[PDB]
Amino acid sequence: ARYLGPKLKLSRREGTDLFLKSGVRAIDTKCKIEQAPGQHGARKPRLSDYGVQLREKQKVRRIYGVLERQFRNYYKEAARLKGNTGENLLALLEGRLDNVVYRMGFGATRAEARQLVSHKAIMVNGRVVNIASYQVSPNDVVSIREKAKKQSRVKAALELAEQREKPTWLEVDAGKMEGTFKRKPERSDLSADINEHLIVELYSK
Amino acid sequence: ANIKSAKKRAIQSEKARKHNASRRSMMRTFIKKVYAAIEAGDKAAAQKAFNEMQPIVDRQAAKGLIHKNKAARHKANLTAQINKLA
Amino acid sequence: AGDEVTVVRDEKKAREVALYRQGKFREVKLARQQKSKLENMFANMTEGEVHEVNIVLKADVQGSVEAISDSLLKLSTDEVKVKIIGSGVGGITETDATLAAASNAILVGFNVRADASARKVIEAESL
Amino acid sequence: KIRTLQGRVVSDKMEKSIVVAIERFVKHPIYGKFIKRTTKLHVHDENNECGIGDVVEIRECRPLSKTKSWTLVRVVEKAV
Amino acid sequence: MVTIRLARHGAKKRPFYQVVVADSRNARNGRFIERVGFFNPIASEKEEGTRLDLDRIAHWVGQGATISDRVAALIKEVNKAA
RNA sequence: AAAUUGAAGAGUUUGAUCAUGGCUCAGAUUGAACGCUGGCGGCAGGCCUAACACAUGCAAGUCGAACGGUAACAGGAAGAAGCUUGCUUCUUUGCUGACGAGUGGCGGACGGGUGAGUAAUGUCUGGGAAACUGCCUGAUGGAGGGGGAUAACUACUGGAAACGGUAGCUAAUACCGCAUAACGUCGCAAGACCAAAGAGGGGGACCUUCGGGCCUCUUGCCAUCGGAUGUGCCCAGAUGGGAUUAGCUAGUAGGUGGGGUAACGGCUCACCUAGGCGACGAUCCCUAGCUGGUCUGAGAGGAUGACCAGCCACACUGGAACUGAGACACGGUCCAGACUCCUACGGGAGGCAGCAGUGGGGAAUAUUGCACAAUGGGCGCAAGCCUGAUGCAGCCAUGCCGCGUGUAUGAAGAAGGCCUUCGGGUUGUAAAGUACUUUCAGCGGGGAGGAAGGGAGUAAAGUUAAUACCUUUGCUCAUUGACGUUACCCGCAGAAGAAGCACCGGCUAACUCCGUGCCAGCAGCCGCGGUAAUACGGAGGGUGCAAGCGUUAAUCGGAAUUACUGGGCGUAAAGCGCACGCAGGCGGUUUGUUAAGUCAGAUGUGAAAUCCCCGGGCUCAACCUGGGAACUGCAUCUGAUACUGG
Repeated sequence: ARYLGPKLKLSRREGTDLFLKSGVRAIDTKCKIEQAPGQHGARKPRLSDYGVQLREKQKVRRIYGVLERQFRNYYKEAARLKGNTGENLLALLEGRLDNVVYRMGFGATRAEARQLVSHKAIMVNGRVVNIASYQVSPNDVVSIREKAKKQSRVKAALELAEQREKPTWLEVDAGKMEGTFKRKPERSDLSADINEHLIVELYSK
Repeated sequence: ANIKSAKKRAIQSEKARKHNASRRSMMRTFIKKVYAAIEAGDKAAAQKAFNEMQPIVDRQAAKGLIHKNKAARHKANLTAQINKLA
Repeated sequence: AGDEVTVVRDEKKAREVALYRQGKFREVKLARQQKSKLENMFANMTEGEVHEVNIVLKADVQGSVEAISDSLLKLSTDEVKVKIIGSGVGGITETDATLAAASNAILVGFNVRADASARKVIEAESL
Repeated sequence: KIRTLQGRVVSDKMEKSIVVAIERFVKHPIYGKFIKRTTKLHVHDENNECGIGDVVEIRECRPLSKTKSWTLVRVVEKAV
Repeated sequence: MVTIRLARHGAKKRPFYQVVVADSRNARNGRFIERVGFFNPIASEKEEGTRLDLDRIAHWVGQGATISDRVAALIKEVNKAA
């Protein structure tokens, strides 16, 4: 139910950094970042219209750690919801607990944050939530529970976090290891070389 | 029958059947006497017979052997015809 | 007909084991099938014994079908070869009567009765 | 409260009965054209006052025969 | 006769009852005449959990409808609540 | 506030083209199966085939507060004794807590199963009038005085069994007279006529035949008029196909009268009239349970009727009625048929389309489980008893949803493999190493909720002669969970036990080498294979999915490819060889009228669930749930009169 294999392969295939490692290292010193995996990585894909749509959807999925079934269901919900579907898809992803745990800096990666969640190290409103896809709401307070507070992963995670751009819609107290999901992120909060409308196109045909 | 009470019910329903049959046969007899008088043209015999019949079609109604409406028609019908002749 | 029987705590744990024994028994079944056919090392029989008789057997008891078949292979000779096809655990069935329909054979049982669906097939075609 | 039908007399042969035809236009469920449909009713005509071709007003009542559950209310137009 | 009782809906281990007026012979979750309340035994009790149209319940009693042991309890409980 | 605010195209005829036209693909969906693989959980689903046949258990009982009663076990007792003098065992007696068998009452018409039959004594929508209706309910009165029986039992007797035969004998809320009898039935009226039953709980003077009287309350019984629920009946529209089926019909269509039903009715019979149905599809033939809804589609449609709910029909096959408020009875009766079982040979017995289970058929569909704790049904004043309804558990990846199978760091980037122009590229931060986490599975510890009630006491009110009893409502005490090792929480051990499947020529995301050589083989469509095959088969690499993945089957979509929305017929499939013409469709222009079509409004109905919208509850989700909106439909009334019809 989770992708467990090599991670930089995914970045290499999509042509971009997917933040699947902590960021302690320039990614180009860990892999040949600008070349696809495999014997024929140097080869260029003269890539069909379907192809660009597929790869964009894969990219987003691989960023958030979501497999097809759940992600399709995410599209369905984005569509049902009011307002722009493409933007609704990203709101839903960005509201996941494993994700939010990552953005408050409690985990070096979404993979690490997910493990924190699954392993009962995260509370929401002082209540233990251990499922990664838990949808987090405005004004919620997610926190590292007392016993998980001395984990060195978390301190390192918060350090790296302090060096990333700081997300607007979250208020994080690094000392308490608690943080507040102030509001749903706008579209403008999220990276601009994500092409949701391509993903929207892939799932309407 | 297979079930204990099913057996008992068949026994009771047979008893009731022979009870009802007996009273029902009696009743129709007393109804038939009236129609027979009518068909012979006698007011008195037919009125007399109607008077014997009345209390028993009424009673068998009260006793559930027949419904009230049946008792009534019989009285209505015979009364109609006997009057129409004398 | 006989074997070692062992009880287990849970059935789910014993499902894979039971299916495992089937795989081995099936693998050797196809193994013994390939050998006997390839053993002749020729496209046909070297002589005129090719004429054979087929039989279909279903016995009510499992102990007999393995035991009497061994005695049924004793009467076999070089001239006329007899072979058993589709030994049954009991009674008779549609696919059994169908088995005797494809290849002409006698349908016999140590002890058996005809099913309602079995009579219709046997009475219709000549058997 | 006087529910009623209007139609014309297609048969007056029977003793104290009549056959009345009620005709109406109906939108076709699939192809939209408006189609004529007819409903023939066995109706009671005590006194046989209804002539064939007459236009008559009828009402629904209890069963009067195996096929009659309607009786005459009054004649409207006659002998065209 | 006509009775007022609980038809058990909800899910396995999470009972949820629909209070209904019905001919007592019909199945518990089958044909009913009128729905008249509900009863959640698993309500958090932080908010609601038991709602009865007492006006229609009484109307039906007035016409001889009987009442479950469990509905007879709910009614005394709800009458106490307010 | 919101609540249908939604719609894609690709390959393939040709040397190439445009058109025509079929085939094929991308999508959703499934009660699925098979092949490979397979960790946990929540919720759902699970004989689609043979309405084939079924061993065994269980699935309908209950009331001693209707009745005679004791045979079991349980005490109790004058009196027998265990006697070691208060502990007792048996002989006895229903004395009573109870209770086998019996009469009696209520239930066996519900609940549960199936879809064979049925194109209509069906269903859906909407209306009618001639009716009955147990239990529950409001109203008003009865509940008087008698009689003959009978099961049980006793004696004698026949049977292998099933089950009988004689004569005794006895009870009742069993059964029948007699009285009483109207706001009941018949009748214009005068009049005439119809019923019943007791049983318990407690008790003050009072007293006897010590049974009770009598006092009191509960409950059942009878009558009549209502309510509520259920059911029967009637009309209209709609609800499959076929003309290689065009005529059909004697109870037939109607009328009169008698009979009949709970009730209208050719329901039935006699007589009379000669009708009734049919091209707006009768008759005949084929097929089929109908609906809410389900799947698909932007919609209009198309397909469909498991699981949930409503109606119908059936209960081995054909027929029949008896009992009853209700049945022509799913575990009742009778006859006939098919079939099976028992037998001491003479005779008997049964009907899983209830729940498990078996054989058979099949590509294929589960355990001969636990519990009445909860909801609900039957009986009972109750306690309670019964409940394969139901709640649960087992089995299966069948589906949906959730989670895991680790996280981070880790380079000249090892070995091995693979490609290479031998420079190197790749597998690949992948692995090893380094720290780090412990969900789930394992193991110990603790521990919600589903529980409302019911039981003893107590107190107050209504009762009443009464503080009894009864009933209601408060109080305390001790109690009731099949699931269950529950949900959930804490602790321990270690990355430890948890990854496979299909694909990579174009459509279509993913390319190379070796082997083969029109072979072996692939193939949804085009089309691959005779020496460079990205198409066969293996490998390395890659793509897509992931506890699944593929293949097959199946509906709709794309298919504007049955075209109502939404197409065509000169040469592509398609104008009858030509004309006349009935039915039918359509019909110039003016006025008046009508108001069926059409339009408007109002009212009722359109079950709930489902779908959709906004909320609420399970850690999330599936799932459960509140309210709304929607059900685009039907019907009645009242209007409007331009258009269509008269």
